Parts: sequence; structure tokens; C-alpha cells
Amino acid sequence: TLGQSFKRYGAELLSVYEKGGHAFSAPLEFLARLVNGEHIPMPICRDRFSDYMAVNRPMFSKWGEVGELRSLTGLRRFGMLEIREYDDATEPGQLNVLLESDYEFVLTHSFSVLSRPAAKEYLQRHQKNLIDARDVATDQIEEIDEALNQLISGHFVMGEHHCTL
Amino acid sequence: PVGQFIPYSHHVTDTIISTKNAEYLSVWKIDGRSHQSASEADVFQWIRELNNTLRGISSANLSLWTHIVRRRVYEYPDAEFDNVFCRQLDEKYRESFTGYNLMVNDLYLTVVYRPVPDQKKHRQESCIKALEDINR
Repeated sequence: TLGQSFKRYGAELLSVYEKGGHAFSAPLEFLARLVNGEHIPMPICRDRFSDYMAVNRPMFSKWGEVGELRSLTGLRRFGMLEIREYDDATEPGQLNVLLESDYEFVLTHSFSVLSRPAAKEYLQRHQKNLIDARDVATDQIEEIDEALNQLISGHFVMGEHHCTL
Repeated sequence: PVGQFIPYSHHVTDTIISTKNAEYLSVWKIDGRSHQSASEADVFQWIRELNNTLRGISSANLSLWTHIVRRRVYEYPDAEFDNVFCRQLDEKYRESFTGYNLMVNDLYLTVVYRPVPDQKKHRQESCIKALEDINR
């Protein structure tokens, strides 16, 4: 389905280039840049690769401050940010500010689907919690029930998004 | 604490920001007078006139704060004029950039209400009307 939708996106399914040469594992190389930013391919083994992927070594010695990175290419440093209090507007130029972006960032958006009983529970909890707005001039008491109507129709399906940078 | 005391949480209206303890805030950007080119007797007269205006401010736990900032305004666009002649004169004047006081001062005043539910709402409406008269 995604290959149908991304036909104009130039996308490509990964993990097809597994078993190249001497049984390489294509997608874990991507997880390598999730592990430590290095391009290190990790071919298949007789071991689950969580036991060995931390080749270059991240360190969480700083308590919320900038943590460390042990590597054979040098020692690096890293820091993180989370996102909360999401504005429910959706502008078109939303995060196209990172054209230059001198941060070497990795940006992780995460989503889990809602069970529709649990989606009904979440929508009812939103309808009881957020309807008590005290003279907001931005019309926030409209989206709560329209979100329930559009999860009924299935257009505005919500889910557990979290973001990290 | 020096970052958690918890002084800005807007729960009132456009013009007014609240604190935790129902202290209420509004801000006025103030451009000033040309007293570098005005008669000093007239300046003193405007001070007295503004002071008589201040006599309309009661003592009902009201306060004013005056923050006067001097900042570098390097955010001026220093750009090409998309031609040759006026861009040439732009460069020939751009040689005159070597210093020459590129900072500007502004003036601002905060109006603060202090009080001494329905009590909070009616006190807020009192701040709203009296502050609207102040701002007018």
C-alpha cells in the first residue's frame, strides 16, 4: 500500500538488499545511524543484534545535560529535546526551516494507533478535560467534538504521537 | 526560585497576563519625546502634565515598572539594490559603516495590579476596566 502511495515520492523499501555478498543485513545499517551515527553495516549472525550493535558507545553520564559518545572515529557529544504542548494548527511550511540546520540532527516522530474503544475513551477524556477553556480567542472548543466526528468518519484518526530531536 | 516563581501564565485576556497569585500584568511600548530638540520649559511642563495624569492613578496596590533598553539593531537589512547605480551609491555609503553608534534605545512600561473564583473574576474585570481607562 505504501509503495502504491509513494509512487510519486521516489521511495524504496529497505531490507531487500539483505544477503548481499556474505549475508549483509540492509536495514540495520540504518539502525546504525540510530545507534551511533556511523555508517557501519551489521551483517547477520547467530546472535540478536541488540547484543552487539553498540559498536561506538553512547554514554548518559550527564543527567539531562549533554551526554557523551565513545567512538573509534573520535569522541562526540549529543543533546536532546522533546516536544509537548502541540499547536493543533497545521501550517504548510511546518518544519522546512532546517534547510541549513547546522546541528547534525536526528529527528524522531513516533505514532501508535488507537484501539477504537481506547480512541473513544481518549476522545471522551479530551471532551471532558479540554472543553473548559476560559474565553480563548483561538476557537479550541470546536476541534474536540469535530475530532470525534471525524474519527467516526475515519478521516482525523488520532494516535499516540511523540517527538524527539 | 529564580526561574520558577512562576511569574508568567496567561489566563486573563489579550492585554493582561496573570501570575500564580493573581497578579496582573500589561505592557506599553513607549516611544518618547524629542527633548534633544525641545524647549526644556516645555519638557518640564510635559513632566508636570504627565504627573497630573499620574494623579489619576490610585493607590489600590497598583505599580508601574519602566524598562528602558539599549540594544544593537544589526537586524537592519544591508542588501543590494538590484541594480548597478543605486547599488554603487549604496556601497559608497556602506563604506561609512565603520562604527557610528549602531544601537537604539526604547522605552517600555508595565502596569501591575496586585489584589490587596468569582473574587478573581471580578477583580480581573476591575483591572480590565481600570486598565482600559489607563491605556486610553
